[PDB]
Amino acid sequence: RKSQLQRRFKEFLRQYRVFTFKYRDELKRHYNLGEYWIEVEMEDLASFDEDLADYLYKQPAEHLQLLEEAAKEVADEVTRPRPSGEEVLQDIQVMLKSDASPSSIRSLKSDMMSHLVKIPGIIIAASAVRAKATRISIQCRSCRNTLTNIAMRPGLEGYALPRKCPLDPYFIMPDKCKCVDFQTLKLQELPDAVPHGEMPRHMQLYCDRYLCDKVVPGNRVTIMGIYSIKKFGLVGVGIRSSYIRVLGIQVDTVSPQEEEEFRRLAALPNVYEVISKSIAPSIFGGTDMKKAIACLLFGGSRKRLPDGLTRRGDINLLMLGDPGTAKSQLLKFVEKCSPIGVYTSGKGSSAAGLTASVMRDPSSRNFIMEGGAMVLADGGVVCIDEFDKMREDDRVAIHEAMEQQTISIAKAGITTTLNSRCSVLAAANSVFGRWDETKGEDNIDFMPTILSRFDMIFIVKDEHNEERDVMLAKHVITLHVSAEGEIDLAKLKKFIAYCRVKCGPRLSAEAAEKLKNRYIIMRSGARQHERDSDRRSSIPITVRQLEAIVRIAEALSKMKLQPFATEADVEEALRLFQVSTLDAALSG
Amino acid sequence: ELTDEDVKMITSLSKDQQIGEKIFASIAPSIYGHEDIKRGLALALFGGEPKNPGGKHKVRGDINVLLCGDPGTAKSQFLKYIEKVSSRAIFTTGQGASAVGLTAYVQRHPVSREWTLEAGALVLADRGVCLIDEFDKMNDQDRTSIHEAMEQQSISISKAGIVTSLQARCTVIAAANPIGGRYDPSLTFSENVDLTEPIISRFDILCVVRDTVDPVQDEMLARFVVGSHVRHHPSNKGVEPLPQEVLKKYIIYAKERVHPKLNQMDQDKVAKMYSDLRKESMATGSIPITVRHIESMIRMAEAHARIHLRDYVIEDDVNMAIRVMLESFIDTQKFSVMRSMRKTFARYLSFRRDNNELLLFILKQLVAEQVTYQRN
DNA sequence: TTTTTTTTTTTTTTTTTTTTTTTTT
DNA sequence: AAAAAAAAAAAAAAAAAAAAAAAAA
Ligand SMILES: Nc1ncnc2c1ncn2[C@@H]1O[C@H](COP(=O)(O)OP(=O)(O)OP(=O)(O)O)[C@@H](O)[C@H]1O
Ligand SMILES: Nc1ncnc2c1ncn2[C@@H]1O[C@H](COP(=O)(O)OP(=O)(O)O)[C@@H](O)[C@H]1O
Ligand SMILES: [Mg+2]
Ligand SMILES: [Mg+2]
Ligand SMILES: [Zn+2]
Repeated sequence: RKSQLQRRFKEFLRQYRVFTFKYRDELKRHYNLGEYWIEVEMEDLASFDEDLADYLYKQPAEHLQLLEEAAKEVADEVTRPRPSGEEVLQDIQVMLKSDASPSSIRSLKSDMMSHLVKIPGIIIAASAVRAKATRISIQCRSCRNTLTNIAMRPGLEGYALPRKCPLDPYFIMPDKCKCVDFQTLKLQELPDAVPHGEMPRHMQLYCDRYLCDKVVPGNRVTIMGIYSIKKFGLVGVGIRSSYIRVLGIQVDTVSPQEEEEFRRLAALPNVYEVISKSIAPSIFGGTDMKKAIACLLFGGSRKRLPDGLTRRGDINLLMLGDPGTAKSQLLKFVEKCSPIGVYTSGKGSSAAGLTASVMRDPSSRNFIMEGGAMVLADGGVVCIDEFDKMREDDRVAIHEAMEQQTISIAKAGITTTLNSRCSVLAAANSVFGRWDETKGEDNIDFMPTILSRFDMIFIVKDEHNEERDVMLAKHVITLHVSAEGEIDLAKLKKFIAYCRVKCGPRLSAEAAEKLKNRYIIMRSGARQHERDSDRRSSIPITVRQLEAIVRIAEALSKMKLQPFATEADVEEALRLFQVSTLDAALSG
Repeated sequence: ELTDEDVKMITSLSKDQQIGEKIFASIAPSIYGHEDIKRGLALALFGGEPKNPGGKHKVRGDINVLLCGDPGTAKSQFLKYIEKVSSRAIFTTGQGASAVGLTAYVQRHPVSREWTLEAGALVLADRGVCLIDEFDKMNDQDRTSIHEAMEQQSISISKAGIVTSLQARCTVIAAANPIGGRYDPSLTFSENVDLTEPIISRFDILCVVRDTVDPVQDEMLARFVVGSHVRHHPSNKGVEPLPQEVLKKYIIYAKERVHPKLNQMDQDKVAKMYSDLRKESMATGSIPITVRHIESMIRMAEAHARIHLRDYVIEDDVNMAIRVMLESFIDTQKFSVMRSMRKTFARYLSFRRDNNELLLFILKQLVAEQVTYQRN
């Protein structure tokens, strides 16, 4: 009898071991945390009692109800003692997952209706969380009696009110009916699985209490659900639109041990060196550029003064060079390694603008914010290749954003200031294509204002060398043949995230003094050089460059988790800024 | 197309020792001449070997090809043949006259009335070939999308609410006409084509198709096309090319099974060649050679090895890849630099080029000079 | 009284025109 | 500085999916 099946589910939940009882303790912790849901591994259920799993696969509709009831009873048995005001037991949604490979959407024929089905896809739209009634109460209009606790079926299955206590005298009381979360999603077939000449198929997913908003459109998802049709008061004849009842969702693509690992990694005397050589090992040369990119990755510290003004702590880097150097490769690595990162071109990307835009839906009249690379990359890195080929609107937008960290947009509907706290890493080629010294300082068309934004500007050249060419060709061939001190991508990314979230340093008095004196000397030298050349170098030095040097020192000290930036790191930051002053001054 | 015992067939002629010439001659049999273009398209079809050392250096295994040429030279014919012969191959045009566009978007499909994510054409050819005709007549957004696909091998969509990144690992075979409708060798390639340098920098082979007046070739092509017209009338409806079905079976087997490894490449020869090319190109005011050229040579050597299913790139494969890469790079240069690099590297460019071909070319040049002197 | 066909309304999308904006001589 | 081409706004039309009311028997 169904009671026997529920009893067996209770035994499986209470006594499945692995020693430790996984599901009993999971119920304890979730109910104590208030989650009131669990994730049941299908294979464990099958192993403990294979008949239960087979029943689930053949008749999910009521067997999952039995499992949920059993889980509710077990949770009561494990967490019954509660303080007054919450002792009432809470139903438990039971999500189920399995390692079984998903079945292509094309195999969802009629026969699989009402069976548990696992399919892959890409969610292209998700509806807002809403209210569906699990328990409703109906009151007669004439006799004003009540029929409380009318069980409501899950899924897209409405309900018909009773006709006889007049006739059809009942109305629903909103204030007495219990409802839960609710959401509808559109799942498209993964483009890889779509046959060559063929449209992509679709399906409609229906979420539930805790499955709502577990995914957002664009996620690559694996869905385990109940293939079901709508049940709404009953040339195509007898066709009922079909949908999936979502039960398990898996979205495809820090432990204390790792925290201590990061702590010891930072404590290394040469942590800077190992990080420097651990970003683009495949790319040969450019040690200074790699050090600068590490500094950019770690970033400085954002400061908000008591007056409320904000000093950005994110470094902005620019790289002008011949089209031969591996700089787009460098940007690709940076976007692949930064915790939050996005690669894009000067003119945005493919159907993904650079800066955010705001438009009002003429029908729904909402304020839709189409996010560009900048807003999407908030708190991370935006790698802009071909940074010299922006569009005027985008040029102004980035002009504002790189300094203030905010994009201010005011449309016919509203004014607003989206927060884009992104570190910009820009790549570019000379105006002519190849850097020619004869027209030095004329190889850059950037207006002086923009060049002020970038903390550092690197200049790359390939004008002449034979030994370097031989070494480069042999190194590339060696890399293609093969295909220690290197922090792997995942470990490095997690270390970067931990350092950024945890440690924010500040300068020390002596460091500030040294940087002050050095900056004064740099300003004097730049002014004298500009006077001697009788022209303004299109690569100025401003107090913004002082902020850049301070930020680089802060990043160097943040690598080590040291709260204060010492004199040595300020000297190293000064050297890094000197490797760009080599373009500020030696260029002319 | 999942057959068995045809592995024997493919291997049976794989050991022919001249299969390279057969396959190079078995591409678009309805197009006369343009043997170098056919070789390049064969190498593109068989493809290279994608490799991502660690997980931070993504190197594409594709061989993108760009055929830039004055009109009336059967470039679109080559693109259509590739469409016909290669599985997962899609065709699109720079104009909007193509069924599917280059850029992704989301909308309700006009016939199905259902809201779907129309992925860009490049995505549809995720592991195949994307043929782009009128490559020099695209939109700004089309140019951005092709740039993104060629650079990062993926597309990022944030149109309605779909913040996603779906990968498009396509081989782009493009066709285009020079600025002004005629290719002028006195100007470098990058300046007589309506394409920015970054776009052209991502193509592994540049085929400069030129329509130069030549009585013998003109007569031969006239005979070819007129015979085609005769043979396809409604009433009547130096090796041997492989049949097209067997050619595509061979392509499938090679592209799916054999993965050549370059453990036998002569690093000495390649390094010396690269250094010499750098010195020569910089000695003149010419577009220089860069690392990506060595990358393309590696990919083409791997593809040529794949044609022969060697599983190990051999010296001759490397030499042939160098031949093709140097031919493209030289033809991209201006007129004077063309001869400069031809004479300076004639040894490399003459690999597997028998004496008869060079002698015929020189005799044709001399007789053309005589003709020009006569008729001026 | 009970069904049924209509009525609406409420969203959403699509197409034409106009207007506004961008690029070129 | 002014004209030509392109892009976007905006307004009107169509599909349509579903809930409620009036007329019919
Ligand atoms: N080498 C050739 N062999 C056979 N037929 C050829 C050859 N060159 C041109 N033709 C024929 O001449 C005609 C012109 O070729 P096609 O229409 O493909 O031009 P195209 O190179 O694509 O030009 P465009 O750049 O203007 O589109 C076609 O009918 C084609 O069959
Ligand atoms: N120093 C280097 N080390 C390793 N590979 C390099 C180096 N320089 C260039 N390359 C190779 O040359 C190719 C060109 O690099 P890329 O970043 O595309 O240039 P750009 O940024 O100008 O487009 C890349 O595929 C890269 O692998
Ligand atoms: Mg680049
Ligand atoms: Mg054509
Ligand atoms: Zn009643």
